[PDB]
Amino acid sequence: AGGFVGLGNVWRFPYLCYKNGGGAFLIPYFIFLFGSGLPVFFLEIIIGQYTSEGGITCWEKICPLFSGIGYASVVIVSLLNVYYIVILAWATYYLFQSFQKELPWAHCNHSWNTPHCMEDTMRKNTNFTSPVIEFWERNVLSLSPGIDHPGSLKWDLALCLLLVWLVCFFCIWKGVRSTGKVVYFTATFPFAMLLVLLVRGLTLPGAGAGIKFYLYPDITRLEDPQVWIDAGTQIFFSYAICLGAMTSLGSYNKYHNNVYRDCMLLGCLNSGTSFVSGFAIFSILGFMAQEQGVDIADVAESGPGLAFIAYPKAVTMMPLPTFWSILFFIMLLLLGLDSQFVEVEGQITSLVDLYPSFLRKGYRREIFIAFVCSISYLLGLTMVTEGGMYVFQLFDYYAASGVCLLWVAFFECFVIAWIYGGNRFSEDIRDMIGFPPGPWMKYSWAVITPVLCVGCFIFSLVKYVPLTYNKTYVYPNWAIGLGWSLALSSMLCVPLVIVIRLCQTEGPFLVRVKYLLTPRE
Amino acid sequence: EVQLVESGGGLVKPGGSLKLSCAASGFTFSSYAMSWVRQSPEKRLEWVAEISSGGRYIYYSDTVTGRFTISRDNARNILHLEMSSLRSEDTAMYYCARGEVRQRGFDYWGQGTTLTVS
Amino acid sequence: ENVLTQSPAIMSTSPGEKVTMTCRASSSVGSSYLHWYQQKSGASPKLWIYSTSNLASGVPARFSGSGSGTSYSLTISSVEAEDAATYYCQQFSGYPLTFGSGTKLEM
Ligand SMILES: N=C(N)NCC(=O)O
Ligand SMILES: [Cl-]
Repeated sequence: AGGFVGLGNVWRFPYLCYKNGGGAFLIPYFIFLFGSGLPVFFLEIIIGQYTSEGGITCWEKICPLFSGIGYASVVIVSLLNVYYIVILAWATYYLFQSFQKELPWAHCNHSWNTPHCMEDTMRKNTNFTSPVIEFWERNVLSLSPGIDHPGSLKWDLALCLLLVWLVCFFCIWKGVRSTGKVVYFTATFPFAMLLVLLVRGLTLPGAGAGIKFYLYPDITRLEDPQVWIDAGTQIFFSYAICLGAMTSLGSYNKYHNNVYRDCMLLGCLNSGTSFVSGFAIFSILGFMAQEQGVDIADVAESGPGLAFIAYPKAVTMMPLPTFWSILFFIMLLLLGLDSQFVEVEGQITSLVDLYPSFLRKGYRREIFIAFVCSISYLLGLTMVTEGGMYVFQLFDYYAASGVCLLWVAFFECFVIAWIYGGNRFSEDIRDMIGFPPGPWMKYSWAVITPVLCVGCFIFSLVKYVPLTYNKTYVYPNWAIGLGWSLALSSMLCVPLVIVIRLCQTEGPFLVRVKYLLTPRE
Repeated sequence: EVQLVESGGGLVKPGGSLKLSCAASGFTFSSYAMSWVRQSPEKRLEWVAEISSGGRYIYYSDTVTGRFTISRDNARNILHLEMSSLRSEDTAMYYCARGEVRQRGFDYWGQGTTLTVS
Repeated sequence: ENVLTQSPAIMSTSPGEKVTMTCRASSSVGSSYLHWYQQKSGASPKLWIYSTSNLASGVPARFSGSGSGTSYSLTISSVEAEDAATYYCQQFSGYPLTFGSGTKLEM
């Protein structure tokens, strides 16, 4: 299935790895991968099949009290769909800029370029700046000095967001998806371009340095909480778990297949292509270090812009750079567009199933899809302004990643493992797929996953360190509060639902608890 | 898993009722699904019913869907099969088998008890 | 019910000679959901082959299994004196479980 490769792999993993110093990210990344990553991904898919309904309705058949998990999930996809599409706007802008005789980021001789620029080759023939980096910052981004200075709304980027959103609306409205012969090209094209990029990176005259930085752990980094949540939550983000889409995916259709084998096959492959595409990014960074005569830790931005700094450099050192630059962004667009369709479609399905009486009562569903895209487009405008990067960084860290995913993951395992009961869950899976989860799955939900999620959460709070764009910009206090509001918007679902249903139920307290703990309500 | 032993077999008449039992030992009876298999005097094997590990899912053969009731006692580690409308064709030897994993089949079989409805 | 039919009900065999019995299903059966059981005269059946290719704990490597979809069979490299027994094919894909007619090796 195409949704198990995406911008989480080719854009999110390399930047987080680079931000956390590289090889020290891989220790907590693998620990969560098997400890919680795969076991939770199997858990969600079973829930969807077991009920054969949306991510919100299923919990009614498992533990009515904790139905808020479904609400917590649907809000997460709503926030994710707002800022994830912004990456397609940057790719769209790059693609149009690629339709030129010479790529603008190859050299710095234009009006938007600083007087401090020095070409990489001549930089080692001061506080010089590479043309590639400042093209991203000044031309594509026009970075503001801080989040407190929104600046002007970039009209060019606003049109790019409109173009991608329009494509999403028509595709969703008309149900356009890869089902025919085009599936071979759509699925194969990401891996074909990534192999060429990977080969280009390794063959660079300084690839070796980058791959050592990528793989050798600085174990003194593991004494900081940041790398544990960043690594652990990246597993949840990249698997699209805790979003409720996987529950909807299972309910859509599943039969005559071993779900256990499929989930491990999908989950190992999704993680493999992140690790594999890590070499490509770091290999390029290694070469940029020696060419620029600076540390590998400082060559590029320690943020979402890494993918828009490294890969554009790689395409510049290939025969006919324009040809490969075009192919890259029509692979960053198609790989990200298919993902956007799945989560926009899932969000629409999740929302209509709550109020089918009015929205799903007729043709209003078409109007609802336009409304969802419209409001999302307006929300995305905040991240298109000159200071939009700080908003985008804030959204990525908090809106649909970080503690919020841990919050959802902990309750999902806890409810099934202890409240619903592990034995009953294993009993269900026996009926569905014929064999029990086994000790690895049973203990992971019961012990490993709750402990890891809880441990990271406490370890963060005890050793709290505030978010910072790149590695030098400190967010203001109000900005941090806004970020926590986005994360709390999903976490607060579970407690809010619990109290609402405890109040909306008749009888003494204990009767209400017993009634809402028993499934099938 | 070492021992599975059936008991309770005997002679009855048409339209009668009987309760078959199968004690289990050597393994955690609660965590393994149990099934009943029937072997007619012609040596033909016929499936009767199966009960999940926890007893929440119970299934019956078409011939005994509305006549036989399957139950288990996890605390006592004993498997029970109840017949209420035994017919003339119900005479056979009954075996209790462990069927936890569908992809692996019945790992172990009991000694079995003969039932006749003469 | 997913009726399972075994063609060679009776197979007279001499020691050393290889034999093979074919089990046919009236409906689609998964590869992992078909198993073979051996039953010796006056004894309860014992699992022999599962997943259509995997040998049980006690069955020697002498036996092997093959098949998929709607036709399944197992073969014996060299029938020994201890191989004289009745073999039944069973399907687990559908829940109204059905056992094959059974093929009895009389020698
Ligand atoms: N949209 C998601 N939640 N995941 C896609 C990815 O793997 O980046
Ligand atoms: Cl990943």
